[PDB]
Amino acid sequence: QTNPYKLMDEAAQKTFDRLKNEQPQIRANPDYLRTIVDQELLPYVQVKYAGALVLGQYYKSATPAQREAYFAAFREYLKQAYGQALAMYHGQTYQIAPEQPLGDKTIVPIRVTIIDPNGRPPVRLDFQWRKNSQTGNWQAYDMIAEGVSMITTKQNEWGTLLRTKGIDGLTAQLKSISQQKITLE
Amino acid sequence: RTEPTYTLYATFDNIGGLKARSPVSIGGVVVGRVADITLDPKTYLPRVTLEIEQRYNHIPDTSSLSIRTSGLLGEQYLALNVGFEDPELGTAILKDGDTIQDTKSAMVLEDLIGQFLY
Amino acid sequence: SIRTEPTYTLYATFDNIGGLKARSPVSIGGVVVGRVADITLDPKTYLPRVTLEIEQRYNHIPDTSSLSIRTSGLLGEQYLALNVGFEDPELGTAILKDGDTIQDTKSAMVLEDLIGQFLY
Amino acid sequence: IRTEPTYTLYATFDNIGGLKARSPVSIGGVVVGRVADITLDPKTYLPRVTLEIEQRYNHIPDTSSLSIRTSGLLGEQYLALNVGFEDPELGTAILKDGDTIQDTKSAMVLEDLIGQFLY
Amino acid sequence: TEPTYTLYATFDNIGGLKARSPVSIGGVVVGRVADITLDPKTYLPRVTLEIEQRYNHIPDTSSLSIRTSGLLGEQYLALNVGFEDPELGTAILKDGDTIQDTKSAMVLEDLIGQFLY
Amino acid sequence: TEPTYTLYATFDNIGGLKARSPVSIGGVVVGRVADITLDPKTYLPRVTLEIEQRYNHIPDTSSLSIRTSGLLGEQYLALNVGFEDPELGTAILKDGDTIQDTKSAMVLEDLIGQFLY
Amino acid sequence: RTEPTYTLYATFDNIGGLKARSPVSIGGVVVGRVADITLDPKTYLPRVTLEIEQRYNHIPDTSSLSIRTSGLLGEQYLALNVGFEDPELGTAILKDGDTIQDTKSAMVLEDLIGQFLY
Repeated sequence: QTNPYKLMDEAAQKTFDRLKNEQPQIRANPDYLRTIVDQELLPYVQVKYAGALVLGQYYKSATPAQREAYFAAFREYLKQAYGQALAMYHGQTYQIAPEQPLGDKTIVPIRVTIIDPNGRPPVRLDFQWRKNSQTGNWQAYDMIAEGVSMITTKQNEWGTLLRTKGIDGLTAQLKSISQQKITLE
Repeated sequence: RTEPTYTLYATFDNIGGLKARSPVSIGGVVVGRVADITLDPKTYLPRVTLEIEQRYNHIPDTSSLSIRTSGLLGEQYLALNVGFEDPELGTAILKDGDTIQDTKSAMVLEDLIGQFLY
Repeated sequence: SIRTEPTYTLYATFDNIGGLKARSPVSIGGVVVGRVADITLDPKTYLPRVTLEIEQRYNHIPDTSSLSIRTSGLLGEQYLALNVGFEDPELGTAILKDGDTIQDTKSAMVLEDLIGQFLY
Repeated sequence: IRTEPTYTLYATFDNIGGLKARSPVSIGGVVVGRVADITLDPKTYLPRVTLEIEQRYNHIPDTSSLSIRTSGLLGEQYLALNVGFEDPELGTAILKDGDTIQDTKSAMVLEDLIGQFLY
Repeated sequence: TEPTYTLYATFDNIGGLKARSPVSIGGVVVGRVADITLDPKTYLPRVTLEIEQRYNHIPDTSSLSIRTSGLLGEQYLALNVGFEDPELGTAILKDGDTIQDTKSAMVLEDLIGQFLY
Repeated sequence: TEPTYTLYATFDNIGGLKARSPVSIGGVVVGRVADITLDPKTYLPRVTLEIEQRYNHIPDTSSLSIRTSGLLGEQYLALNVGFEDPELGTAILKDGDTIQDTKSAMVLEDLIGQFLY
Repeated sequence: RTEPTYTLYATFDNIGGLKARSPVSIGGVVVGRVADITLDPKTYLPRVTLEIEQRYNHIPDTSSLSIRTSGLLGEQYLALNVGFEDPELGTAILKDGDTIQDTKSAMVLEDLIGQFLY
C-alpha cells in the first residue's frame, strides 16, 4: 500500500473526526490542540529529512553530541506552531484532486482545497510526498501556502546566527518560544 | 570567453514572463544563462534547458530552484539554493545530462490582492 | 504570414472586455500559441463577442476548459489565458474542432468599484 | 468622412473632473461615438454636456445610467454608458432626437478620500 | 481679451503654486492667476488674480482651496460657491475686493508621521 | 547682484542635498546653497547658507528642516519662523552666525522597521 | 586621483542588485569607490574588496556596514556607520589588509510578503 491518495483521504477523515468531538473544552483549555496534533498527523510526517535542510552545509561539521539535541527540540518547536494554527473550524470542505496513473518520478506534488460559504474565496495548499528507496510507505515533508513555501523563508532568515554563533545558538533559542494561545477567537 | 559548458534540464507549469536568454544567479552573482524553452506534446508542461560554466561544479542534488522578480519594475530571473551532502540519504553530485528534481511555481499578482483585503 | 501555419477558429462571448484590442496574444502556461482576430457586438442584446484562431498542431483539448483575460506586470498589455480541464474517458467528453464555442468564461478587473466598496 | 449621420443628446452633472472634449464613449469596452460640447449654465453654475451617437444602434430604453471613470490606472478619462432592461407597459420611452437622461453619477477626486477616511 | 477685473487673497502655505495656472469652478476654467508675493510686516503670502466679467453673482460667503489634479499631475485652486439666503446682506462682489476665509495646502511627511503613533 | 550674506548651521544626516538648492520660506525662494562639508574630527556635516538683505530682522529663535517635493520630486531646505519676544527673545541674526535647533532627514528602512517588526 | 587609497575586504550573504563602481557614503557624503566582487570555491559566499581615501584615517575597530536603497526608485550604495570609541580600553585604528566583521544584508520584494502573516 503506497498510494498517497488513500492515505490523505483517511487522514482528513480521522482528523476532522477527532476534531468534531470537542467545542467548548478546547477554547476552555488550549492544551488539547497540542495533544491531538500528536495523536495523529505526526505518524505521516518525517522529521529527519525536514530538519536536515534548515542546517545547510554546516551539517558536515555537526558533532554527534549536538545533532540529537537539535533533532529533539525541533519537534517540540513544531508542535506549537500547528497548535496555534488551528483556530477556525467553520465546517469547510476538502475536495481532493482526482486520481492519476503511475508517477513518472520519485517526487510528486499533490493538491487539495477548502471551501466554506461563510468566508472569503477559497485557497489551494499543495503538498509534497517523497518516494523514498525501501521505506515502503511514504511521508510528507513540506507545505506550500500559495506561491509561498515554509522551508524557504526560514532557510535564510535564521542566517547570521549560523555564521557568528553556531548550532549552539539555534539550540535553546529554538525551544524558547513558551506555551501560549490567542485571546482573539 | 571560456566555454566548457554543461547542460541541464528542468520542468515547470507556469513561468510568468521569463523570455529567452535571461541570466541565472546564485547568492546574487551571475553563473550562466538559460538556453532553450519549449512545450511538451504529451501533457502540456513547459520545459527549460539551461547551461553552466565549468569553474563551479560541485553542487549536491538536494538543491532548489525558484523564480523571482528584480526591483519593482524589472525582469524576472532564476534563483538557486544549495543543500547538503550525506551518505545513503542523498549523494550523487550532478553529472552532465541530468535533470534538477525540485521546482517551485511562479508568483502571480492580482490573485492575492483579490484574496486578502476582501 | 508566418510561413504556412494552418489554423482553425473558435468563438466566445463575454461581459466586459476591458481594454483588449486586435491582434493580441493567446498563451498557455506563459507560452504563446495563436492570436485574436475579430471582436464585435450583438444588435439584439448588446453583449460583446470575440472570434479567435488557433494553430493546428495542438489537436487535443477537453470540452471542459476555462478562459480568462488578465494583465501582465503592473501596467502593460492585457492578454487572454486558457486553462485545460480534466477529461473523464468513461463518461461523455469531446474535443474541439473547427467552428465550436467554449462553455464558461470569466469577467475582467476594474478600479473604482473595489476601492469604493472597501476602505470608503 | 468620419462617419454617417448621427443624432444628439444632452445631460447635466455636478463636477466633471478633468474631462476634455474629443473623448470617447463606449459600452462594454467598445466605442460608439464621440463627445461634442461641454458648457456651463449662467443661472445656477451647473455644468452640462452634449454628445452624439451614430445612426446604427437605434433601440435604447429611457431607464439607463451614465458615469465617469479613469482610463487604465494613469491615463485619460472616458464617459461610460450603462443600459437598463427592457420592460413594456412600464418603461417605454425610446431615446428619440434631443432628450435628457434622468439619473446620473458624479466624478471622483484624489485628496478628498484621504480626508474622508483612513486619516 | 475680455474686460477683466482683479481680486486679492491671502494664504499660509502656497504649496508650489506657479504663476499662470488656471482657476476653475465645478471643473470648468474661468479666470487666470496674476501673481504672488510676500508681506514685509507679517511674512505671509498674498496672491493677486483676475476674472472674466460676464459671471457676476458670486456673493461673499465662498471658499478657495488648493488641490492637485490626476495622481501626480499638476495642481490648481478650486473656488466654492456658498448657499445664499435672504435677510442677511448678500454683498455682491465688485472690483478690488478680498475674500475672507479659506484653507491651506497639504504636506506629505505629516500624514505618514500621524499614521504611525 | 544679490547683496546677500552668510549663515551657518549643523546637521547629522542630509539625505541627498546637492548644492544649488532653494532656501524657500512658505513656498517662496529667497536664497540658495553654496557649500557643504565635513569637519575633520567628529565627522558631522555642515552647510553654508546665503540669503538676501531685504528680509532681515529675524528673531534668534526659529527652526530649520529638510523636506521633499511632491511624491518623486527633489529636496528643498525649508525654514520655519520662530517667534519674537521682549527681553528673553531679543536680537537678530547678524552676518555670519549659527542656527540652534535642527531636524534630521527621513530614510525608508526606518519606516518599514517601525512597521512589521 | 593620484592620491593613494588603501583597501579593505568584507563578506556578505545576499547582496542583491549591487553593481561595480558604486559610491561609499558616510553621513551623506561620498568618500570611496568599490573595486571587486566575487565568490569563494570552498563555501560559496559573496566577497567584496573596496578602496578608501587616505585623508580620513582615524576609525575605531568597532563599526557598522550595511546596504540600502536610494531615494525611492534609485540604485544601491553601501553605507558605513562609525561605532563607539572607548578610551582606556583597546580599540586602535583600521590599517591596511584588514576586514570589517558584523554586517547586515539586502531585502528583496518576496520575503516581505512572505513574513506578512506567514
